[PDB]
Amino acid sequence: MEIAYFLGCIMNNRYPGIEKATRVLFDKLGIELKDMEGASCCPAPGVFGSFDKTTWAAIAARNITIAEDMGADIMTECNGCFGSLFETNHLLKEDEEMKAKINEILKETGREYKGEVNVRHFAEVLYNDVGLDKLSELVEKPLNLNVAVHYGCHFLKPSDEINIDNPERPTILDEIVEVTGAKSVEYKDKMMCCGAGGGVRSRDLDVALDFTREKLTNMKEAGVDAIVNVCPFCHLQFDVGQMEIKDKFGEEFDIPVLHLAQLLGLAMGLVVDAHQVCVDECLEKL
Amino acid sequence: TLLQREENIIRKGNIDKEFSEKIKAAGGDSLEYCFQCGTCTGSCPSGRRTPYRVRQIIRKANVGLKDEIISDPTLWMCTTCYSCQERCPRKVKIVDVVKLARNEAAKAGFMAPAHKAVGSFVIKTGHGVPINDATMELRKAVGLGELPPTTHQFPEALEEVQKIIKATGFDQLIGYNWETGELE
Amino acid sequence: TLLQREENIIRKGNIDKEFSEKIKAAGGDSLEYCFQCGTCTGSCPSGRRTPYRVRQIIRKANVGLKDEIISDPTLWMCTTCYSCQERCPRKV
Amino acid sequence: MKYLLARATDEEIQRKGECGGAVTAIFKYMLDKEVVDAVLTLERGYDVYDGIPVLLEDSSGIESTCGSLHCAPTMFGDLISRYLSDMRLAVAVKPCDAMAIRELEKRHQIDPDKVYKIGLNCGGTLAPVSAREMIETFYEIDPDDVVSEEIDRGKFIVELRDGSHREISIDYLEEEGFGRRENCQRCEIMVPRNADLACGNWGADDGWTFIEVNTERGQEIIEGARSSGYIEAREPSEKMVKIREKIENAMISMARKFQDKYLDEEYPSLDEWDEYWKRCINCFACRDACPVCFCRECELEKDYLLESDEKAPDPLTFQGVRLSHMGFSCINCGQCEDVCPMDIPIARIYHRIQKKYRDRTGFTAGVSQELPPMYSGEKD
Amino acid sequence: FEPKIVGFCCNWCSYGGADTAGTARMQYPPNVRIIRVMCSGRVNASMILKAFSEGADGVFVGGCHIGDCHYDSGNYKWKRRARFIEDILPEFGIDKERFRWEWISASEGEKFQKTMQEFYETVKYLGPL
Amino acid sequence: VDDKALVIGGGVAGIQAALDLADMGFKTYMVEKRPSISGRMGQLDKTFPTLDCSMCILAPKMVDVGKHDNIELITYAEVKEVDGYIGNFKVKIEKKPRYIDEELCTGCGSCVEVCPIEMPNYFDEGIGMTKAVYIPFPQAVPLCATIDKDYCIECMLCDEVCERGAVKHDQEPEEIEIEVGTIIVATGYDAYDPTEKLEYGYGRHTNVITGLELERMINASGPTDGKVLKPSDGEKPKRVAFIHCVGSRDEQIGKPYCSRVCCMYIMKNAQLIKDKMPDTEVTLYYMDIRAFGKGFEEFYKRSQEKYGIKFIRGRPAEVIENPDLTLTVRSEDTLLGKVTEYDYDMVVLGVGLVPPEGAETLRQTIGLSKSADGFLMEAHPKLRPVDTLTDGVYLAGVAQGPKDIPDAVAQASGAAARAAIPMVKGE
Amino acid sequence: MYIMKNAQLIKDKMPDTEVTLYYMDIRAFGKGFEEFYKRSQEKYGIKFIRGRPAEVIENPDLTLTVRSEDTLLGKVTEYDYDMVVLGVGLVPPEGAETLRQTIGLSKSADGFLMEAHPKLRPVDTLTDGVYLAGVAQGPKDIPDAVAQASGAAARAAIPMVKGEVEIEPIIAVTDSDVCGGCEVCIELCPFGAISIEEGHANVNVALCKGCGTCVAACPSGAMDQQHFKTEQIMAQIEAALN
Amino acid sequence: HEPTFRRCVEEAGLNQFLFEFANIREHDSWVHMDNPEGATEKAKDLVRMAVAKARLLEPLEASKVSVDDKALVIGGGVAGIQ
Ligand SMILES: Cc1cc2nc3c(=O)[nH]c(=O)nc-3n(C[C@H](O)[C@H](O)[C@H](O)COP(=O)(O)OP(=O)(O)OC[C@H]3O[C@@H](n4cnc5c(N)ncnc54)[C@H](O)[C@@H]3O)c2cc1C
Ligand SMILES: Cc1cc2nc3c(=O)[nH]c(=O)nc-3n(C[C@H](O)[C@H](O)[C@H](O)COP(=O)(O)OP(=O)(O)OC[C@H]3O[C@@H](n4cnc5c(N)ncnc54)[C@H](O)[C@@H]3O)c2cc1C
Ligand code: SF4
Ligand code: SF4
Ligand code: SF4
Ligand code: SF4
Ligand code: SF4
Ligand code: SF4
Ligand code: SF4
Ligand code: SF4
Ligand code: SF4
Ligand code: SF4
Ligand code: SF4
Ligand code: SF4
Ligand code: SF4
Ligand code: FES
Repeated sequence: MEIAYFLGCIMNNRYPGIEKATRVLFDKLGIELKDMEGASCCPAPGVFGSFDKTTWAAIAARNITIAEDMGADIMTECNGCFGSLFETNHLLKEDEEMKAKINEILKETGREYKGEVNVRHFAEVLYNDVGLDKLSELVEKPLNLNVAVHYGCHFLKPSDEINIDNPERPTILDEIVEVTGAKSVEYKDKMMCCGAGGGVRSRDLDVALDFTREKLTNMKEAGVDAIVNVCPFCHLQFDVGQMEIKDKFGEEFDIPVLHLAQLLGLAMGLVVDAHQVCVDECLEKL
Repeated sequence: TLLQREENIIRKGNIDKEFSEKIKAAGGDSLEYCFQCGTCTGSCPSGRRTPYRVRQIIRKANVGLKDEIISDPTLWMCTTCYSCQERCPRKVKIVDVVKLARNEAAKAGFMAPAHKAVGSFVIKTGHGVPINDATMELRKAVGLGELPPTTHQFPEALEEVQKIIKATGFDQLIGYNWETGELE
Repeated sequence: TLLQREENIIRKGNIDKEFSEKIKAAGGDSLEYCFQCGTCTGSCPSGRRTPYRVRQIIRKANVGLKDEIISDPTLWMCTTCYSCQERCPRKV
Repeated sequence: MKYLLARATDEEIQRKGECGGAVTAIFKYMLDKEVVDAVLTLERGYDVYDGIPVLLEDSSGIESTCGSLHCAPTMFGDLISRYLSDMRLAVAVKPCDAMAIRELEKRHQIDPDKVYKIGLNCGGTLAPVSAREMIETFYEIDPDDVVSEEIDRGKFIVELRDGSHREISIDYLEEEGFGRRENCQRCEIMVPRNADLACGNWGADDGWTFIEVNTERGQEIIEGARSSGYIEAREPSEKMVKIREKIENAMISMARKFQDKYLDEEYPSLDEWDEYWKRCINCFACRDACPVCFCRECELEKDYLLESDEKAPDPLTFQGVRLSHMGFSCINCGQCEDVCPMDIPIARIYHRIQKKYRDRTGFTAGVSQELPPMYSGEKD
Repeated sequence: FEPKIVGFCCNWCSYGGADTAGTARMQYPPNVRIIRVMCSGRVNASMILKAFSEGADGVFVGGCHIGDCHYDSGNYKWKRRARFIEDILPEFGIDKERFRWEWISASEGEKFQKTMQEFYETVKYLGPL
Repeated sequence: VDDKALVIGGGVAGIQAALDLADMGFKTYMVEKRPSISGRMGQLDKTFPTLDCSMCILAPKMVDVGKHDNIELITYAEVKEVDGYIGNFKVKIEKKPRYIDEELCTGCGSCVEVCPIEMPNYFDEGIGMTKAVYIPFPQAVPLCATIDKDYCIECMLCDEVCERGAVKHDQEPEEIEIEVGTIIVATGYDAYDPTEKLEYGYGRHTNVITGLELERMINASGPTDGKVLKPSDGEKPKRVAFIHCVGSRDEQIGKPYCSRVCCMYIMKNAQLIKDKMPDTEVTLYYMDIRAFGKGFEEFYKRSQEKYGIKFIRGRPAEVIENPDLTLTVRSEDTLLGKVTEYDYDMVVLGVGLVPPEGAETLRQTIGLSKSADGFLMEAHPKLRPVDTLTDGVYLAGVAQGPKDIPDAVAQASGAAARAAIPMVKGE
Repeated sequence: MYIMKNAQLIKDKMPDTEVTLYYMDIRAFGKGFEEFYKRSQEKYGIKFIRGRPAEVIENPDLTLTVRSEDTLLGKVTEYDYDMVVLGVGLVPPEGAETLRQTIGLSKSADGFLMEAHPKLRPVDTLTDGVYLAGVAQGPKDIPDAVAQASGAAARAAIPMVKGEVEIEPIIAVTDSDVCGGCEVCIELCPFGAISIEEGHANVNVALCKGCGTCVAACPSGAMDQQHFKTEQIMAQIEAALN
Repeated sequence: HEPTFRRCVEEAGLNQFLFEFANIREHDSWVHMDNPEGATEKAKDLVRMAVAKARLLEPLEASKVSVDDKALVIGGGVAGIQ
């Protein structure tokens, strides 16, 4: 099938390995990814939603109109971008006054929002449109890895609108991980935030790094080889905040951070040089 | 001296009914029926390590204490993780109220220079996290293009983003200077 | 930074049950049955102009937060006017 | 299987079928395998403008019922409720037929267990005599030469005896007082999702029928018809399933525009309605044709309501009473206006009243499976 | 111009309200004629349309207050029918001000008197139908 | 065992008990000290949690009691002596002089029209006036006039205006002796008098009222024609405060119990005020919100959501009267942890329930034991809630302790069953 | 109340055990309940924390940390406990719906059985001859349930004492020749007096109260009310106007 | 006074439901004291309505339903036991 592909900022501007692994995986699955030419920031919900709702909604709607013109659903492999675009989409679908205001704003750009497309998440597409049996077929390398799955806040919440899985005790990402042969390890406060969302990372790096330090402490207590996430924002937090924690508190955690696409690429046959935490030991442990 | 005759008593001088009505009309009406159980504060990961108390934020929004809220720094300790909203027994849209209060604080002028920097980055390039040279080399090496199919590549997309920004008044909100391209 | 790992959470490390037992044995037995209505704080003329909060002092004495009490300067803002004690519905 | 592309395996059926003959193949399977006892369909008479209902008990010579007849604005619900009530049956239904059958089923006049609904996409029908006059006036041909008819890119198009095709923009015809029936222009429903199957050509290629399966019963029909090889199926491209959605949305938007025209802007004034009501001859053809008016004895014929003299009835005690009785369940099928010997636009007022009721209460006549809120036993 | 007004009043409250108004000697215009039913749930659109077609300039229906019905739900059905009748009536040239439906309790003599006075004034201002 | 019953009290519980006993085929006496039956339920405007009219549903029951063939109603009377035991009770009742003949009087009210003296009406709870000759309320049963001789000046104008000759200024108290098998005490309660709470200023501040007075003012048949007006100037209040647990849960006054209904009727009256005047601001000062009954929690949420009523958790410390007669409530908002001094045009005290006047006299007369809170004690708190340790005597309604109307009615029906069992057995 | 009772019983059995209650409101409304509440603190030293706990976390040693805000101290607390007891509420029993359909009763919003009138008929139902006692009607304690049971006994005995019930003949009647069996009238009877037999509506004489709602709802006029027939009301309308 | 006149007619031997009542005191005479002509015309109209209803009345008999003196209690808890 076909699906519009939204990149965001971090994945295409800081971690191209995620993009490369996703592209390779999705042609291996007979799904065509169509680029959304001219796409911009989702925009990042934390700052723009906090400063002005109209600007955030207008930019997100302009991004959605690209996929609408392409006549395909948007697919996102970022919790932040998925949250922003999903919220904008159904907010504009479920009311007309906000849609009218956003369309009046977009008129100057020559675009019109129609609400004829759906926003979908990488992991949800893999679970539903592909299936666990279809992905088990493409594992050439059973992996030997104790993995700490980080769901992220905006993958499943607010669950009243998303309806993908249970926010408290989800299983979807654990099943997708265990498809590859890696073992998902339960650790304390698994569903806790990484600390990057909501703009906190840009306003108080100490608080965000405290969030990250707490989960890294729990993760290390659980004895996990790597962290697997579905958000470039969470990826960047877990990757750069580890070095920041080392620089500030001298607290050493060396747990490589992997996107779900990269983990699926390790089984099945990564631009790890972009990662601030070396992944070489983890690969050698395989 | 511990004497402070103004910060230790609430009278009608500390209350603005217009502010609460405006918050309620903007999409946060559910705050009207919070019964102050404290589940949100117990669920908050920012309340365990900062003076941020979401329950008291909801209470102050309902009472009309506008100045006590918009000027409050702890308002910016919420990561919008939605745990409180997922656990509220009255189904209050806590995060919506938090974001509306943040919007009012920003218009009142309580914005952080780093958030202004991110906004200026979006105005300049259309990306909140613009690309740097090292990642350009990495993209070139791996097999992707030097610039992604985004506003980094298409100037017309950047012009569309900038007119949206001008239309919504975001530049005046963050005090952007188009003439010099600087945060004035 | 607003980060403070210790002042924003109460654990067993902050509690001295011996201090509570000592207070109750010396004649503060009544604090055991305060139901936190807040009449004492509303009556307090010091609480209107200082961060002194008599109800929270009674709460902390019941809980056993010795360091939170003895080191607090606001403990010395009470004039012993007895208004709170006159109006307390539990007769604390 | 929500969507399929099906076509008959019999060469005769696919040849004679409008859209690959899937519907005829389903009927032939259902009769042959005894799923149902009969099939209620249309069959052209002595020309394409003469479509008569037929009840087939066996599939022998079923291909005579193939093809679409756009000049047959028939209602089947009334026939199924008056005479065919205790039969297991399969019926071809336009969305208005399905709406009438649903309103009759929630009133226990038709048993939903016994009736199978293979609904058809409907973009509108035409009155036969009006259609012939239109073809004479605008296509400049003898109507007897027309062998087939369809509406599409905004175009009524006619196949001819010679073999060519003649095309005219339906916007022009409908602006000249011709084309689809006025109630069909206001029709808000195009796919019969209140039927078991929904067959059309809006997402199909040539020689195939695009089928949407609405119910598990539709799934059983399709499975039984494919397993025995009566129908061959494939799956639409999802590029097709989207072209269909866009077409349907455009059609519904145009229907809403026509509702705003006929029911608000061109709605007759009170004086014009007085002029119309002066004409009524109290024949009760509107009541008889209405599928929702099924009662064994009608209140309008009681001594305290019926007009005794040979003069026009008081519009209140006739029309307002029928409105209070059923106007929340009006399906805008236009039968009452079709049969009126005096050419009164009854359906306009009845549809306007139903629209007011729907806007206030949100009840959709012929779509919702429940009774109107009027008959609610709760204290809402 | 003296308008002709036909009234329907439930036995338990609205008939009792008119009786209470009479006992207190509260004066209202003589134009209304009251028909007694057990419940306002007995009234349907046929009655209102008949009254208007037989020459009534205004039609009044009086029931129990919502929650007070002597049969526990009749006034709910009547309220549904009354809203639908308000939809229907203007389609035939009858101003919906000519159709007045109210909840009157058995002790609200003053409410009945005021309702009758205002309804009479309104119908008189509207003029013959 | 005698097959006759006595029911002391003419409230909803007593009415229910009498009707249940009479429908079971037992001749029942009903003794009511007020001139008419109804109790406190007849004084309420609406009821919680449905906000449905109170008198509209009670009045049919009162008429049924007054028309029943198995019920002898004796209003304006008191039980003076009780002797004997179960099945053999000897009861001396004293009917007070009405100075009106209950048989001749039709309740037309002309005497009230002509009377030149004005006195407070007991039904209006100190905020309404009537004449020396009065009918407590239009739905009174019996619909008879009463003369208060403490105010009558003997002008004899009622004599002149009466056409039935029902006025009897020479009437004397009457002694009635009855024999019954069982007694059901249904004497209800009185509202707490908050005058002793000097800090809240009731009786001194003009614009401080109790919940019962607010119930009378809200009522469309009340002294204000259903208009809530400031006593100071007779204008509507723009800001109203409600104080919970006034006279309850307080050891400074020896009232350590919960009155069980004040939360719900406070919220009900706030909702009614908001209904009548949507622009009025209403604030409730509470410790706990006890919305425990069926639909009560939804009623609480609806008060917050639909009506926008403000809830402040904190027992007010003081009420102060400003020179302009507005009221400053000084109270700690415990959930904000800060003192607040909010100004209001009216303050309503959520007074509790106490045993009625003369409760001790009747309790000694019958010979019953009272509970710690001052109400009557049942035989066993769990399994015999309507019985007493005195055989043949049963309790119903708030006589056994504070409760709402459904609970009182259920207790009245249960007491009727328990009283019927001995009279059915006959030994 | 049962949380406080069990806390007091634990303290009686184990004087040295520490007991804490996490509450939103303390609903000690019944007779002697407020004194019970106070005695929980004065006599047994039970601790009360006002706050709805956010989470309960199991430690490796199986101790339980209750993460909850103390809203009166205004601060988050994480206290460890050897045991956590949940104050579970009351729900209708298993098979409640089956019995409710068997008898034909109606349930209230909270899922329990509905009484005829919330105020004056707490134990009766709109289904004549059926009464509710105890928690079947809604949550309550033992004395309330006992009072309701005795009241239900009285209300049930009244009809059985009488031995007969008289029904006024202003009831509704169906003409089976005109009834189409549409059944739109069935749910309009609040007393459930209408049923469907042999494809026609039948009004139970004993259950009809004579309101006339079903009569006004029937389109064809197959239902008519005795003493208030449609013909009679139409005649009255005509006479009033002509 | 409907029960009074129903009893009167039934003692006369006429079915009590063949009796109709017209309200000309509370509805006509006590509320239109200022308009004697209007009051008389309204009384005539009300009597006409009453006669119109009476012309179509039918005799009805109350029905008696026997009640069995056995009870069923579902549930054997404290409430059911009580
Ligand atoms: C009036 C009309 C309008 C239509 N409009 C649209 C449209 O706008 N868009 C769209 O996608 N499809 C429309 N259709 C359906 C279209 O013809 C499909 O191609 C076809 O229904 C798919 O099934 P088939 O060709 O396999 O059926 P066939 O094998 O041709 O069998 C069709 C069956 O429908 C029966 N039938 C039931 N009602 C009628 C009637 N009123 N006139 C004629 N036959 C009838 C026929 O007698 C026959 O048995 C319309 C059909 C009709 C009758
Ligand atoms: C302000 C307020 C509002 C309320 N609102 C509601 C509400 O909305 N809904 C609700 O359900 N409940 C409400 N209640 C509670 C409700 O009023 C009671 O539950 C109910 O009135 C109790 O009825 P009762 O018959 O037990 O007592 P009462 O109503 O007090 O009746 C007792 C009767 O006994 C008479 N009597 C007293 N002593 C004697 C004696 N010695 N001899 C003879 N007769 C005597 C009294 O005069 C009276 O007639 C409210 C209470 C208050 C105070
Ligand atoms: S959880 Fe909901 S109801 Fe409770 S304090 Fe937080 S916002 Fe209020
Ligand atoms: S969304 Fe904000 S307030 Fe709510 S739990 Fe997360 S950080 Fe706390
Ligand atoms: S007044 Fe008494 S019970 Fe209330 S908070 Fe103060 S000490 Fe506690
Ligand atoms: S004695 Fe006076 S100053 Fe001290 S706490 Fe009590 S009221 Fe406050
Ligand atoms: S009314 Fe609708 S369904 Fe019926 S023929 Fe016309 S367009 Fe088709
Ligand atoms: S009223 Fe006319 S348009 Fe409506 S359902 Fe009946 S026949 Fe069809
Ligand atoms: S007009 Fe009324 S009674 Fe007559 S058939 Fe239609 S719905 Fe039935
Ligand atoms: S079909 Fe036309 S003429 Fe005949 S009764 Fe109906 S409206 Fe009158
Ligand atoms: S005493 Fe006479 S005047 Fe007074 S109310 Fe009774 S009957 Fe009327
Ligand atoms: S005699 Fe007494 S009651 Fe009668 S009018 Fe004179 S003062 Fe009033
Ligand atoms: S019911 Fe409420 S207001 Fe009344 S005493 Fe109890 S807690 Fe206080
Ligand atoms: S009585 Fe009337 S409404 Fe009821 S089922 Fe028969 S026809 Fe239908
Ligand atoms: S008349 Fe009323 S009570 Fe009788 S069957 Fe019909 S709806 Fe039920
Ligand atoms: S009894 Fe008057 S409305 Fe039902």
